Amino acid sequence: NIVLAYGEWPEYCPDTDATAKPTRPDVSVNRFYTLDSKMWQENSTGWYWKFPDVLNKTGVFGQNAQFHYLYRSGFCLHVQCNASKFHQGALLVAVIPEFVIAGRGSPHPGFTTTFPGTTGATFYDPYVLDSGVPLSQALIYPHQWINLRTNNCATVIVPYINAVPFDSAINHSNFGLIVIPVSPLKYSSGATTAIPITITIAPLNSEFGGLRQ
Amino acid sequence: NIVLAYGEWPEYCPDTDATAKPTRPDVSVNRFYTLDSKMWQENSTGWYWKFPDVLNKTGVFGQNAQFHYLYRSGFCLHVQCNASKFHQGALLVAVIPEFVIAGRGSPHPGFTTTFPGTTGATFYDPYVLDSGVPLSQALIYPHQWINLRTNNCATVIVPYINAVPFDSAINHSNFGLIVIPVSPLKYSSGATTAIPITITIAPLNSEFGGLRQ
Amino acid sequence: TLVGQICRYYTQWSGSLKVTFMFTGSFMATGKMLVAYSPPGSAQPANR
Amino acid sequence: TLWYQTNYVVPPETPGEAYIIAMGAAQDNFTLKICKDTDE
Amino acid sequence: CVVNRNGVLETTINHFFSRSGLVGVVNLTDGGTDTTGYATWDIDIMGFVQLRRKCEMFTYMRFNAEFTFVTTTENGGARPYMLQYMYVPPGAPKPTGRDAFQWQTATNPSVFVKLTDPPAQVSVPFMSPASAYQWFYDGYPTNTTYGLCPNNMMGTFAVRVVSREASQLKLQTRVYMKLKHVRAWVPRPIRSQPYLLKNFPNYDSSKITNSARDRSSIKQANM
Repeated sequence: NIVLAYGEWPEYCPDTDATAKPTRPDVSVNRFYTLDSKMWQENSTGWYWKFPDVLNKTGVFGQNAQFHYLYRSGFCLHVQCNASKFHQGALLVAVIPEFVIAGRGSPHPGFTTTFPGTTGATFYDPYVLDSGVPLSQALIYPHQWINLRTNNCATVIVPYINAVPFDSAINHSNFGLIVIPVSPLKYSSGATTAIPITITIAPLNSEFGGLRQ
Repeated sequence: NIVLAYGEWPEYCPDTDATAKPTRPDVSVNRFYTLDSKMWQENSTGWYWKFPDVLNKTGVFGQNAQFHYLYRSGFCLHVQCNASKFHQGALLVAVIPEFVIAGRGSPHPGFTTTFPGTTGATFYDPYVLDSGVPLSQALIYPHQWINLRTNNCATVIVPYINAVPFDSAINHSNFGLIVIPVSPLKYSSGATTAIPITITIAPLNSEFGGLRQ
Repeated sequence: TLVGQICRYYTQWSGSLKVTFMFTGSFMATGKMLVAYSPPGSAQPANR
Repeated sequence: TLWYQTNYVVPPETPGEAYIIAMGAAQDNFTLKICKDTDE
Repeated sequence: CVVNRNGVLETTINHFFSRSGLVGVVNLTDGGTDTTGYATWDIDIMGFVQLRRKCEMFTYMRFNAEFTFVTTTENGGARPYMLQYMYVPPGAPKPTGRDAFQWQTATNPSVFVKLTDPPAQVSVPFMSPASAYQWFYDGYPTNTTYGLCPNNMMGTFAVRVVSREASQLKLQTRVYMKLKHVRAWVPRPIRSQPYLLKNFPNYDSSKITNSARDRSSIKQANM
């Protein structure tokens, strides 16, 4: 049913120094944030979303992660696409920690290419994941297939993976959520051309330390 | 599963006067009476059946309700329509006690308009139930929706509701069974145009008193 | 509706309500909807 | 309000329009006060 | 032909990074005024593409390092001249000349070993402010500023011959690094595209090289 990233069930920080202190916010921030639905077509090529960049400037999490210079949280990711029984295809939904966009053409990528926002950007070369690293071996990461004749939803629960127990939520993005159609979408003439893909994010154990302004 | 009209499980008459006496007929009259199947189309507008008018001059119940001047019975109504998974729509199946057809045009209705027989008549204005009374509030009555993507059958069990415990089955009609398409029927070209609606009536606790001829 | 016609009598009223939607499409169709309620101090939302 | 989260997806040979009908009632803690005649 | 099972001691994460190989070569060319007389070397393991491809299989690594300096002359004949292998820890300034005052700072641990001796071996601990070295950083330190992590600095060495009046040697230092107590946390796929730069994952998208060599048809297993 659910994929559990590295078998952890994320928790709070144990007994760290410089915190006696950090606020543990309630379900006002731990609700279900539903992003936009991306239309997956025949010539579509994939998408990626940076975390926690997709929940900056959005709701209570935007007002906390912009006015705090420490941050630690784990997420619950729920990707679901709504297709009929006459469409076909497959999606690869993986979670890549420290997902670095490379830059192409023998030339560094822009700000909106690596930090796309809520509207996550699209791949240019999904075969090499836009990082010179092949999709053929991209099943090392916590993944789940969305095959349109078997299932529609994929649930991945990601803990906090970092070498430092507290960083800033604006500069550093911990992981990325790729959704790449490995097998393309085919349909007979008359069906719906675009199939939406909706994503729901619920933060689990968010912490914030040190308040501004 | 089943809708129970006002939560009663109809019974026989308790200890009334002028009956010591009335006959309690067996399953020769309490069988399943299946009426005709009405074809529901795109421009269809509803139907109504008066009880016990639909089972007069029909079988054993016709030979008992015409030669007896007292009558008391409760019914079991089973409305079912047979549609595929490519049709869509909704039906409102309600039971209206003392359902009086009004008459239109500023002019009283005929005999076959208010007592239609086995072939129940069709509405002219289903929005006001042909009685100046809106369909928007017609869910007071014991009702059940037939939505073609969820279910097909609707079962309503109606007791005897009257201010007098014995009346005549020819002059007075106790209730009416409306079936009105609230949402119209739509289908792609090539499917079956007309969808049948069949109704099965089983009398529960019929009583008859005083025999003629 | 029934709740709104018996309170064209009865000058004051206060209580909780509920609004039930149901969908009347084909069995093969698939989609989503967002059903949002705003508090009585605010206007309707301009974005999703 | 009532927003589109995902567009209406149909297979071939299936109609593309549908309908939603809305319902509504009051809860158990709904009360009423001073009587008044209706305005039809 | 092989019927038995091999050993599981050789596939472990500490034996995969076990042996010491070449990691950097510098040159002194002492003598005269136009020549410098010293040679520094920033410690990095992403210099050669054989250790770079092995360490970019993982994101977080934590290890010690011990070094060995094999210095010969230009021809090979080693007369006894005394050398100095200093160590500038991260946060300290590098030397600016062969007679500068950074050679006499007591907080830079230097090693005095002649040319005729066996090579000077010394060990360097874990020198990061974090708790693991990061080789993939998805952030900014605040175009060319993306993906730079200053928590990977280890130091320099600044080889110098100890003399007074400008001996005419032309030396060549070879640095051999051994990785000890290696711990690697999260894995990632091995790179298929060839390298373009030293600090960046750029891959020249105008020609995407494939990860499997071609065959005639899909129905013939002979390749």
